[PDB]
Amino acid sequence: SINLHSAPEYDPSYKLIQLTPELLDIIQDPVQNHQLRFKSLDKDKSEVVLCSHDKTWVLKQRKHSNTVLLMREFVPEQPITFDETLLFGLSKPYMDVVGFAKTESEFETRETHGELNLNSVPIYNGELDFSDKIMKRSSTKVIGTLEELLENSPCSALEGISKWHKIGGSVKDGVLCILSQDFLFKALHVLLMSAMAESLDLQHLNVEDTHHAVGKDIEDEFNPYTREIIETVLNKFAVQEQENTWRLRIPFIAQWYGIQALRKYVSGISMPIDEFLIKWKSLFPPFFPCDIDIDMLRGYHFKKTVQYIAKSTLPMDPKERFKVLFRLQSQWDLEDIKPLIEELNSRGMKIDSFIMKYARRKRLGKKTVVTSR
Amino acid sequence: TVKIWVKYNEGFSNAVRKNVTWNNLW
Amino acid sequence: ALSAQQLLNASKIDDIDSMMGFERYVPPQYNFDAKDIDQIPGVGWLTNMHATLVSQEERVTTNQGISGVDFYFLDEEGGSFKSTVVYDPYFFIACNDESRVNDVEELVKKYLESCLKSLQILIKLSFVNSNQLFEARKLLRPILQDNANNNVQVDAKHLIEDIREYDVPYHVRVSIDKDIRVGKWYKVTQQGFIEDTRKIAFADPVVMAFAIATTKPPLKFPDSAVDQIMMISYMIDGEGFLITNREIISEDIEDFEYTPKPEYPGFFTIFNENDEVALLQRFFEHIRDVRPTVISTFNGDFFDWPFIHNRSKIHGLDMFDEIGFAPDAEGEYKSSYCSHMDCFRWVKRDSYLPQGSQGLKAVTQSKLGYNPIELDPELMTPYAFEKPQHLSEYSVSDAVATYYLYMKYVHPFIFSLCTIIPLNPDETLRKGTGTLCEMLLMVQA
Amino acid sequence: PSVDIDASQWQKLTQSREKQTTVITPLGMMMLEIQGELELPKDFASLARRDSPNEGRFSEQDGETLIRFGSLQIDGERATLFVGKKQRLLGKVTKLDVPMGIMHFNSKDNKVELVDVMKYKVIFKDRPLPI
Repeated sequence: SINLHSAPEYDPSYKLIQLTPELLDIIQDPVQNHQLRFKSLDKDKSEVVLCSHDKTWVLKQRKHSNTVLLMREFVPEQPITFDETLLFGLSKPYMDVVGFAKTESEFETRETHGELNLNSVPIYNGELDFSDKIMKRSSTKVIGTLEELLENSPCSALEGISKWHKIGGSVKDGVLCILSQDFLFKALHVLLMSAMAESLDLQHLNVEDTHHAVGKDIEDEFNPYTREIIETVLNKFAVQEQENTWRLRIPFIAQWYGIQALRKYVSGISMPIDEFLIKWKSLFPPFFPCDIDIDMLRGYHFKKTVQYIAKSTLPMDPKERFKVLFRLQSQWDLEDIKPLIEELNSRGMKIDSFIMKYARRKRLGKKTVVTSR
Repeated sequence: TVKIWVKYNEGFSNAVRKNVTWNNLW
Repeated sequence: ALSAQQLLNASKIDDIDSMMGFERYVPPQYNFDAKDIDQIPGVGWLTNMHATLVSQEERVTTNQGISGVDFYFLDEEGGSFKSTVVYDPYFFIACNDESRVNDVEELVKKYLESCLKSLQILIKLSFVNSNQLFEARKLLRPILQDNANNNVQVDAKHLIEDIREYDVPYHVRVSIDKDIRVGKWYKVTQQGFIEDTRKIAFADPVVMAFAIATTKPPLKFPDSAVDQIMMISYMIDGEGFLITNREIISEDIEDFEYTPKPEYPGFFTIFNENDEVALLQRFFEHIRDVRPTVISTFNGDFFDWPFIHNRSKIHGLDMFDEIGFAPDAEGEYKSSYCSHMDCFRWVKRDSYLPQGSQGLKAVTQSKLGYNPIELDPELMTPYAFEKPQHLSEYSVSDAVATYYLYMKYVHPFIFSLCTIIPLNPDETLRKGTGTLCEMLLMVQA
Repeated sequence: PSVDIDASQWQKLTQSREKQTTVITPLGMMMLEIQGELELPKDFASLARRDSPNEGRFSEQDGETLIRFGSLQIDGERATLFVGKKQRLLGKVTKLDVPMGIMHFNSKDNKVELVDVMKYKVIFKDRPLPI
């Protein structure tokens, strides 16, 4: 049997954490960067997440009505003397353990999407003398490094870097920043034209040759395109193979161009779709002859008429978002609305259920579209 | 009298998951 | 007179059908071999059929109806349509003395002028419509009586001994003569419907199964004159919905999962409505929205449907106008475009279960191999007020059971049986096994 | 703020030992669960002095007075818990569906260290019985 001992006061510093097989594998890895790390945005408001090197989990506490005692083996300083009163259902004791902790809850971990902390990130418009716009801000604490950014962000390292490259995040004069849409894509176009002007291998582009090919003509005083900017553009519109060279993608850039067209032409006034397809169609900046598809014209506009819409300007609360959405367009296409609500599910489960719960599903023969009340 | 005993609970209630604040930990 | 009213009903049914995505499709003018198919303009999976009356659409011969059959198809592109076949209805006269059939012909030539469309050598008699056929039968029946009475072994009337192939349902007569079967694939052409022997795998209908929960008095049966519907649960293609009447259910129910086996996922979305009429309107609107071509129940013919109909009537709604369902001559609830599959009927006819096993529960245990949620009916009303979550778990459990009972056992069986028997799903479900047999033998002959 | 979990000691000890076989972790730690509240005396010091040598109910370890309140008996899946001289609870040794990690949170330096991994527990879901 086992002798059970108890301390007069338990230490509440000890806590129980649920360990998934994946989390166990992660725990049992000698070199997983910083192994496992507890991360949080603030001290008194924001939630707390547990991050590995490539994944992010949300913590959930769950209390129970039972008594759970965490006990450990110890070698008793004094020989335990006791008269044996009952032998039934009992073997002779051979060890002594003592309860050092009493837990009343468990910590469940759920797989979740990592997000970036864009609290102290400025906007770059290509403006000269940016340092003054940096130092004269409310937060005297300036985001110096990317490590500092990751440390104060609810995400894993790889997710954080991937999203940082996905949003076209960059750094000027040692300060992290976000490029405006116009400047970012203009930079893209200039990069493309310059790369084709020097007959650069688009499948294997590097930083040095591209940088030299871009700012060779324009004077340095009006040349903001440094190697870091180039690296940002490449990390946004291309994929590296050996990780060291870059290879450009194609559908993402053309669709993004359709978005640029959108911010320019259908922000002020709307116009019937067949007409808009014609005018949109007359726009061909890229040398490469782009193809149209109905899937490409989805998620950046709303309706026999079409109008530009920015996702950032919509309310963040689901019910209100759907309310204003029902105010904006009486009849919706399925594929038009899927990308517009995918990112903001408060339930976080499934896609269709969210749509039917918050709207009126009214399919049709061509496609299973959506309707308003 | 005065022997150590265990107050038995009639049922077992299980709470719903909750968000964790930094203050809840420390 | 009654013609034009049947034409009105026909036109209303046409409107219902078109509202639900079944517009009449008419194929291109003709012009080779059925073997080199696809060279003909048009393809659809046949899911239903009904008798109907159709307009013409030098002499127009004034206004008169055309007998025909509506066939309902699902296309290869996720869409649907309906198409119509016309055919002269017919029946036969037999004579006991062949040599003077011609005199009989002349007699009847004269005698049946007011109803008859044509005749041809048995004597085959064809007609413009079912009503005229029925008038002919009414004219001929007394003769046949006297005739059947007569012991015989010289006048013309007395030479008609009997009629043959006389009680064949018109839709059946057409399904047989044209060799068309539900569950099979056809290309619709001006030459007619062409079976695609290359396609055997079924298409995927939209399937809805539903169960309602209502109040009732203690120790008595539900009465639709005074009791109200408190919830309706249903499933559509594996996705659950539950609608609530908050005049009775004392709180809003939230979304939840009930999945008793991995085979049976049940994610339910909730619609908390303020009162009975709102619940009904949400129900009807959802039905119009999703367009089921099967609706399944358990004892819906005796409970669910008449209750829904009666509450519908009470709130000044016209259910026929709303979703195209109405009671037939047997008191059962039917539509044109959507089959009503009451699983209890299949249970009673084909399941091999004991009266002790005719409950939803025992069928669930027997056929799906698990133990569903159980609740004393007397407790259902008080808990509506007192424990609404448990009631709603029961309701959706009901809908899951009903859905997978239909999908795993009933659907393949009934539809495959339909692939050889010249009937729509409803009738093949409901006819006696003996009548089914009759139909099989008629096919074989 | 943020801080890493130190699992080096746990890893060295884990690699040099088995995956858990019985209820004892390779590190000499276990998890006890009781459906109820553990009722203990209000004055530990007093009973530690009135405690007689025959009873041996109290002892001193590193300046702390520990009480020996019971015995645990494993005969397989079946388990029996003796409390005091007069109480018996019936329970089971169960394998955790989800293994629980025991971690020590050092508030002083805001550092977290992995203590051990529980794969089993001794649980008692039944009403305490007579001796």
